[PDB]
Amino acid sequence: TTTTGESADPVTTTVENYGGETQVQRRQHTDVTFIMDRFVKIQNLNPTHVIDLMQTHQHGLVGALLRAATYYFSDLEIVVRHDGNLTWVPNGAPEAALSNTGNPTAYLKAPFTRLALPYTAPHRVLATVYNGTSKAQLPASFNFGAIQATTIHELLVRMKRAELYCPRPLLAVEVSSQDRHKQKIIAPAK
Amino acid sequence: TTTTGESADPVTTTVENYGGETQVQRRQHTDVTFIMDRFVKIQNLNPTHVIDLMQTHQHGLVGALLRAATYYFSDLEIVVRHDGNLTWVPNGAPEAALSNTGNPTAYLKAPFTRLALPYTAPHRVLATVYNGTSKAQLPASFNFGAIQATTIHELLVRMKRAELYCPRPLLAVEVSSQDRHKQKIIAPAK
Amino acid sequence: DRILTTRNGHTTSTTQSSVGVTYGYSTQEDHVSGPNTSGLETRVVQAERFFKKHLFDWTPDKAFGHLEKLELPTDHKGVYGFLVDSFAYMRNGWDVEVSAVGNQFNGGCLLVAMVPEWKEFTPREKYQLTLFPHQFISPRTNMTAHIVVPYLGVNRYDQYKKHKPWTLVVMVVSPLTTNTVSAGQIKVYANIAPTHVHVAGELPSKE
Amino acid sequence: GIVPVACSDGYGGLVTTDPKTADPVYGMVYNPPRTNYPGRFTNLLDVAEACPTFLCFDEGKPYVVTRTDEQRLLAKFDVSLAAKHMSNTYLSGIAQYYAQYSGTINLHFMFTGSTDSKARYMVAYVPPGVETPPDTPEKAAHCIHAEWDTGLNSKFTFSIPYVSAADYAYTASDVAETTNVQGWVCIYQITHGKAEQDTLVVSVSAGKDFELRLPIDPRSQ
Amino acid sequence: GIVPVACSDGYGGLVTTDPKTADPVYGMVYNPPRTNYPGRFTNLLDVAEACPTFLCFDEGKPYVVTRTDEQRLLAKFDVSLAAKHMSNTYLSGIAQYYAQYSGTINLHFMFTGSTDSKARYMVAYVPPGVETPPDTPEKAAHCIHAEWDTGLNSKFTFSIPYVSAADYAYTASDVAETTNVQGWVCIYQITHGKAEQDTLVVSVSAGKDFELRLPIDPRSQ
Amino acid sequence: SGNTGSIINNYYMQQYQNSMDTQLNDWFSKLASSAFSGLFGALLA
Amino acid sequence: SGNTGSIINNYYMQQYQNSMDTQLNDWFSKLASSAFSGLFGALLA
Repeated sequence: TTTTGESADPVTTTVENYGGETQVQRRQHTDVTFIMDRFVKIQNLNPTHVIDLMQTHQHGLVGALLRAATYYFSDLEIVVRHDGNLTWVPNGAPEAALSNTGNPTAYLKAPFTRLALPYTAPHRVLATVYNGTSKAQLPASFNFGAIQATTIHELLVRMKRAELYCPRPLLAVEVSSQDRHKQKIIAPAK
Repeated sequence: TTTTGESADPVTTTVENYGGETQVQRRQHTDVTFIMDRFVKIQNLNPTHVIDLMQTHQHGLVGALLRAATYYFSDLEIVVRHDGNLTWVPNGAPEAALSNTGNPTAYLKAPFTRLALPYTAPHRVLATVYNGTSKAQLPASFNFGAIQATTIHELLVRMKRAELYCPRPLLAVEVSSQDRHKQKIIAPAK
Repeated sequence: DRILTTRNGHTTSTTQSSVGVTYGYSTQEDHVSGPNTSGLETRVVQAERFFKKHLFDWTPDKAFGHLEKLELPTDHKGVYGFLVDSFAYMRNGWDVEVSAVGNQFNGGCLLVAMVPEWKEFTPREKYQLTLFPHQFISPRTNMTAHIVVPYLGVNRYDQYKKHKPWTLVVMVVSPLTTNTVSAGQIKVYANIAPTHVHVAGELPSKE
Repeated sequence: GIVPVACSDGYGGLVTTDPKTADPVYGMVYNPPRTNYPGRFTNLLDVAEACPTFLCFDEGKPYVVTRTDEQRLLAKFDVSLAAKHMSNTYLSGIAQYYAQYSGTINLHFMFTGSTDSKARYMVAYVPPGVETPPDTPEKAAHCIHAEWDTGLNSKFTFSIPYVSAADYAYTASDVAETTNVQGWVCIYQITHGKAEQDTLVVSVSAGKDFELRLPIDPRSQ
Repeated sequence: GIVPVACSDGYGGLVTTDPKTADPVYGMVYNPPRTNYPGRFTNLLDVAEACPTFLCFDEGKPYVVTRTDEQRLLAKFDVSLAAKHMSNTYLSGIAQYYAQYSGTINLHFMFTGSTDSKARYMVAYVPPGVETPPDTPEKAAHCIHAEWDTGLNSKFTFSIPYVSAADYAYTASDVAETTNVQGWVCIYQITHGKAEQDTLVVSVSAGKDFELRLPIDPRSQ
Repeated sequence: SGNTGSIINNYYMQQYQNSMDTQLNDWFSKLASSAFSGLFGALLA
Repeated sequence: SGNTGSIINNYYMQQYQNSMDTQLNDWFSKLASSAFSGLFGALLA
């Protein structure tokens, strides 16, 4: 296929050009809602913790795909391993509220607590990058609420019915080899 | 029945030839999908373990019937007794992936973990013998993924909706006796 | 009708002592155009024709279980062989004729079989080689065995320089016996033709 | 309120042959197609019926032969899937994994002599009830039996009938049973003509009503 | 009485990719509307098809250039999503999170020379099966290939076909594989006219039947 | 199908329980069913 | 919807399970589907 490159109009040529035949493709695994719908670790924790998806690891499957979008929307599920009772408050609540039982409070039940939470931000969508100030960091209002317990040992988050807008760069490991990045792929023993 | 033996055409004579009568037969127990559908032990384990059905015991019910076929296909169920959390990655994944939570990870729940896994090989069927190299042993791509945990104590596998192709030799114990292999068959006490 | 003529391309073989043709595992071929070749495969009929190979000399001293094998494809100096060196991927089935010419006064029996994914068989496993597509050759009855098999394997196309899916096997079932009027030994030859030859991925030239 | 349930004692443990399925964890996997892959078998007995495998006679030969032209018992073996003679067969390889069977077992005889050699054979099924198997064709004639001679057709097939007190028989044989429980098969040579070095190849396959039941995992592991 | 149930061993543990949902605790939340928010993408491959990203050639340049007007191999790279040259592309960024792929990968060539510079190029797909890639257009002509010259249209797009033994190929490359498993792409300059300092920018996008399957989380975290 | 005996449907969708087959046949059953039976030649019963 | 595979309805109302959207569109799908294919100009095949 020959075209005007400068106009940046998408051009998808096929093997039919030289006598091949384009096959059937199944892309469910690259569906956005599907791929983001799995639990990932948060890692930097304190007994009082504001749920911010930007605390996912930047190279993790979910963390990287999330950062490869500018804006997003989703509901959330969380799994928390904690000592004491766990309290959650919505986006916008005074930190002080975390101490009261009138807010969703989950009484300890081993081994951990799993909860479904709705999106509570005051914005129609949230962003992974924000070019400005609200008073670089993100505005304080970009969060899914906060949780508190005597001790928070582990926190997993799962994006539900995710929507992503405006793609941004997504990088693989850089290659020093000069031909291919090689690594140990799983193979049977003996 | 008299026939031309050299042509190797199947010939199934019956008792009717000398006045007997052929009876009704019920062969559900020798149905392939049915017989392979039960858990068997794997035995040689490490904290990082690639699931390879060829690690079943060669004289075990499932291991022997499997080796009595050249090609096969099936989905899988596994039961794993492990310390720590158990992670599984599909066929083709870098061994390094076993350390991350974004991959199917089962949090410890006594006494063990049972999971249903799909076939993930890039081949339309797998083989129990392979006459060649991929770079005797089998090609590295003949596997059902890999699992990892702090310690893997026990592993059971179960072939689901199994398909077998091209029969190969299946041997009973050799007999030294000169008449019959005799062994202790269960019988009431006293 | 013990008389049979087989044609593969511009080559024919006629035998007057045959016990028919044994088809192994299937009577037709799986689909030759799948996703792995993206419609770039082509058929090469000029390669579908007989080539020859001596297997061994069947003598009275060879006992039950004596086994001779030929992994396929084997070195080929014609069109088929050229395809193996010029294309990255190939697939084909085999039309196999094996002859063991002595005379009717010889006795004994040979098992001729086509085996997928060859592995060296143990002595006990040899008692079950009839699980594979086969025919027998007994001088009192025939001088020719004829087996036809399709292409198979975990992959729809193969790299024959790395994997040989089929192996021709000839095993002594009962030793050759001789008389004053019989032949003293029987030379066993194979007349093979590749079938439904398809290639994909033309390679560069070496010069 | 919510639904009240009784978590029941004695239920819930893993049983290696249970009829339930595990919970899934990795969805939407589509497999490469394997439409019409050749050589499929869906029942072990289809293979066992269609592919006879060789018996094993003294010295590990799949055949019997005799140098004398007098009448002789060429071979005698127990009608048992655990018999020495059946030990290298596919039928016995399969049978070891089931506790019981019933039905017809087929024997195949293929003469491999030269054109100038002839023979006449007899096969007899001797049921349980006698101390020792008959040593002559004459005594064995009173049993169920078939006689045949060699000619243009090299193969003769004979059905060993299932005749027993119970409806099923055990595939394995117990240390306590001295004389075989299902009887014997005796192969005789009535006479031959110039067949001194010529052999009779014997193989076995499953009959039409042959059946195996009750899967077991008996081998030392 | 009440319903008896069997609390089953081996079931019930949390699996990070399970297909079930958590119990809710805070109901009746209505969201601000986001109707017709621009720029949505529902499948990663829609983006990968529509937005080609740049390849990386020696020195971190997204282009190749040659000072001599003789025929030369301008670049050679492995047909691998883990290739050095593809390491900064969006396609490879996505591919790292899946274990397997199949299908067409499209290369785009955009000539950026001045009006007075002309060139004629060739791109060839070299399958696995040879020791080293061909160093001349003549040897490479025997492979699947396309040749084109520069003119009014500055861009040429070529499909790298999926030709392999298996139906899927691995996205990562193993330490054991020395020579690349899916082959090479070789870019040649047949000749040029006054194009000494002019470049050919190369980018890559996903083809119509390109597919990725089996999500994985491989990066060090 | 094979060694499964619940009267009740599975709680999970088939797309999750198992892998799914795509398209582009029992050889031994046919081979066995094709076997010769009875006698070859004349019978005097 | 996405990585959920129960054949059975959720025990809880949708108003509780998820947040609810209000009103007052796949750009990349359209962009990709709009791509040029084939050849530009005359063909001598």
